[PDB]
Amino acid sequence: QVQLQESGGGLVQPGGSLRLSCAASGFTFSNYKMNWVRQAPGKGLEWVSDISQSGASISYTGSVKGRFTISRDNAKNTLYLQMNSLKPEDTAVYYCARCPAPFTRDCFDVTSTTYAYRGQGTQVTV
Amino acid sequence: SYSMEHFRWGKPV
Amino acid sequence: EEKAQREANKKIEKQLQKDKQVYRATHRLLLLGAGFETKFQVDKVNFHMFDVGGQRDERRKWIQCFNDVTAIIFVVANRLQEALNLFKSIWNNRWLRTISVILFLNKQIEDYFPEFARYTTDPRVTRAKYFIRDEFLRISTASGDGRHYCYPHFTCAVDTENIRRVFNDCRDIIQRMHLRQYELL
Amino acid sequence: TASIAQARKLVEQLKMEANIDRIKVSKAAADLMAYCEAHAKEDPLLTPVPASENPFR
Amino acid sequence: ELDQLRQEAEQLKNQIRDARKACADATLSQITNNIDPVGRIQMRTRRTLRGHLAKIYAMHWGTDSRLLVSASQDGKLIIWDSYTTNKVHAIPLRSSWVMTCAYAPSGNYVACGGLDNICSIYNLKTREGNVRVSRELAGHTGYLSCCRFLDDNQIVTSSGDTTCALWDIETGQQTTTFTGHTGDVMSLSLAPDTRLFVSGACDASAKLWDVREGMCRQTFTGHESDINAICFFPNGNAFATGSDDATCRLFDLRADQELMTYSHDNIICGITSVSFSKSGRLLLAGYDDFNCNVWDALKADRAGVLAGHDNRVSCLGVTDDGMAVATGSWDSFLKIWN
Amino acid sequence: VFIKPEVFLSLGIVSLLENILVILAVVRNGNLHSPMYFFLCSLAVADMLVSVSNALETIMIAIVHSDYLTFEDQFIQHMDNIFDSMICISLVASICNLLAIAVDRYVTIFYALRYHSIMTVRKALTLIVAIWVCCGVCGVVFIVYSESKMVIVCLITMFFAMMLLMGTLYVHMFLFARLHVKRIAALMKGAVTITILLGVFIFCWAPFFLHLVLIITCPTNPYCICYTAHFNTYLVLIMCNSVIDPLIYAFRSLELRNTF
Ligand SMILES: [Ca+2]
Repeated sequence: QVQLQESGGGLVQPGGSLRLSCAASGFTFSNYKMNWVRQAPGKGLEWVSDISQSGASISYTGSVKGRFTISRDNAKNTLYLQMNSLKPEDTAVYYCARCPAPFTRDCFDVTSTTYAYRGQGTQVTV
Repeated sequence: SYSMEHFRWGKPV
Repeated sequence: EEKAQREANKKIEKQLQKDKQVYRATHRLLLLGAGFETKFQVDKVNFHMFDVGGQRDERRKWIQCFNDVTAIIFVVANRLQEALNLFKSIWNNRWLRTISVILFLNKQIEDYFPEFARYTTDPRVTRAKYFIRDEFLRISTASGDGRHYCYPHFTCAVDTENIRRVFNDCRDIIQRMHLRQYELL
Repeated sequence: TASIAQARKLVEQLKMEANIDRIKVSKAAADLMAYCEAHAKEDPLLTPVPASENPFR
Repeated sequence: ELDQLRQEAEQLKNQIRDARKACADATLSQITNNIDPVGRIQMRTRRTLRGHLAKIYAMHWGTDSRLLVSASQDGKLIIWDSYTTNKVHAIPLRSSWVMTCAYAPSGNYVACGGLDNICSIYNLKTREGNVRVSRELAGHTGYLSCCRFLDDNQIVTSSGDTTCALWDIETGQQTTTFTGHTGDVMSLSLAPDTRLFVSGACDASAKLWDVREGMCRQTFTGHESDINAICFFPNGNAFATGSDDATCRLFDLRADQELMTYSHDNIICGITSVSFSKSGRLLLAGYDDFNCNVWDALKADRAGVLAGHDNRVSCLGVTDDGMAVATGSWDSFLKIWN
Repeated sequence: VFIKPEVFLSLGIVSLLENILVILAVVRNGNLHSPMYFFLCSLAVADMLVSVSNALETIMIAIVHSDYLTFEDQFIQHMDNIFDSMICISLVASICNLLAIAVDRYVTIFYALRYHSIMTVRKALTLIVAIWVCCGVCGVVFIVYSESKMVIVCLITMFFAMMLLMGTLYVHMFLFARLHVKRIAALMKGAVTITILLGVFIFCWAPFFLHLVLIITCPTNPYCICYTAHFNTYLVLIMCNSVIDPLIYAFRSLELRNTF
């Protein structure tokens, strides 16, 4: 069964640093592209970042460009988000999402209301 | 004698 | 009874050859993004436009039955990054990899797009418009291989001239496809 | 209430799915193998028929 | 609140997994290890059926194993005689986006549906001799993926709104709804006895439904991505699934777990359709690389290839007497192999 | 002045094989593909006819050169007429099909949305059959009056006109394509393709018709007999064109190349 479980997070003061982690099981971690998605309190799901099968291609949303860093460890089957220089805007629930199919270039449907291959999320309050 | 050739119009007849 | 079966096949085939003429002389368009069928005709050529508003929010399964459509009309007004991501996933799909896109920017700023501070085209609104158009074009002109293109437009009025534009880009799409098939483009 | 009825339904479904009777994999594999063996001579794709009895000749 | 319920769900999942592991006495491979291999399976195209303008999305054989219906997205439903390659009916549809079709077991009706969220039932044996829309069933909130006649008055449909339904064609009302999936339902397969059926969905899971009581009895989760096709074993005590991770899998109802995986290192495309031969010894599977494969279901070794199509293979079916295979494709041709 | 009999036979079999393969590859796919492929099939038939006629006349020439006479002065004339009429009709049909392909391409590019409603399969077939009927009638009439009539004047102007047409159509097409490039780079292949097509056409067909012009404009100039002395070399280039045609028209289609 496809399982993704996120850890890390909590309450921090502005300017602090956190490291969200996402451990995945039930599938071949290295055939898929992986993403970080967030849901703020009051609005809909928003795309944050993505990393490819090997880690060569990395993409960030506009507001986090420069102060978030994504990485993946394929041997340990885990995904990361290093968040430093945090702002009170950055408070939200953070989910670790997975592409629908392997080896493909497009990631459809990742920020949908009911998506099947994303975790349960961790809360971050700033 | 009528000799056959490779196509017509090959000499200014 | 073989004579009757042959006759029935003859009637079926006669009707099919007549239906193929109508099917091939019509241009089908998809209108995802924003604003069911609609048949409209411009300058004696028929167009067939579909809008798929009655479905759910997961697109990856019913989007691949639109792989033979002539063009995709994408209407786009952080609501901008979601439209950019949808365009990027449509562009790189395995089955929609030869479909052209007619892009309608329906709106007619550095906090969400920090690259705007160093972008050079009141002139400020034109700078913003061309920044957004350049974002979409920077996505499109990166993985084309020459089989599809993007045709962006700015639309804000009562849309008195939005039907001739689709006509013009659907003509260019076919002209380019034929020119490329003849090894001329 | 927005996302707790779904949890209650999931718990109930898992409860009523965890109390059923299961047999060993060996028995199921033996039964499938026996069915396949008992119908080997009636499979035209596995054991092709003579050209007289093929209706698509 | 939510935390206790989720902890209970995790505990129940662990208990189910441990119970399933207690039954893993041995594997299917160790039992069918000393079985003579099938060999090499070679098939030849008998007939090619050409009448469709656009890509083909579905087909279905009749119960007489001679006539067959096919659906194409130009808006056409064509009924063919497979022996003589004739055309019996050609039915035009109000909606050109049709994703499925079915044949009544009695051969009197035909059904279709698609992106219009409606199932249309057509009467073939009309008193006037003209195929006319007998019924339109409209209660789904998403496109129809599959439909299967139970008899002349009942039909099971599956929709993209994550539900299945059982209908009553005489009154045109839903009788029961099957709601446990969290993704689009892509395929369904009725039992030989038509007392249960299985569904596969885009959450990488499959579910067994009891028609008469309208509940879910078992859930099977082995695949890693969306399940596209599903088929029932000849005796109705197992089934096969094909998905986007480029594998097929065989599940056993009584052991309640997965038995065999049919995968290869050079296959990196999804499976679009699966079917079983008459004895259940061969597993036919269509792919996105334009050709079908034949798998030895008891040994999980490829035994043949069906390479004749120039576009993606969408449909695949085996006759009730087991004497021919029909495959449609996105290049708008149907082919019959023997 | 004299060409070995082997050369005509050598070209005949190769062109036969190539054009038969082209016809098969079209047939071994969609039987009623499009108006685009009917013209390719007709051009293949015309090339095959040219090669077969020339090779058969070559074997008949070789059979009677010194010994084993068939008849003195009556049957050999009939056989000569029979072969030469076939060569002439196949020549005109080949040129007409080459021009028809170009007109079809022009109509697809320049009337793109209204094609398919102006050029159907029925019109493609009713134009192909008319091409062949007119070509056959013209060939028989030309060959019958080949002795001293002005059928030479009616035979060269035709070609020139047809040549002009191709030279215009394709050139216009190329220029149009350039405009598109000018709007794509602001976000050569066509020249090479056009050069191949037109250069093959002129350099394979024009020498023979220039010979036809020369033998009627001034057949007595000392420098006008040094050109009309390689007549066989100009008959060879036409079979070379029949060989090359399936390479630059049908072999460049991805679907046809995939069929075989
Ligand atoms: Ca002669």
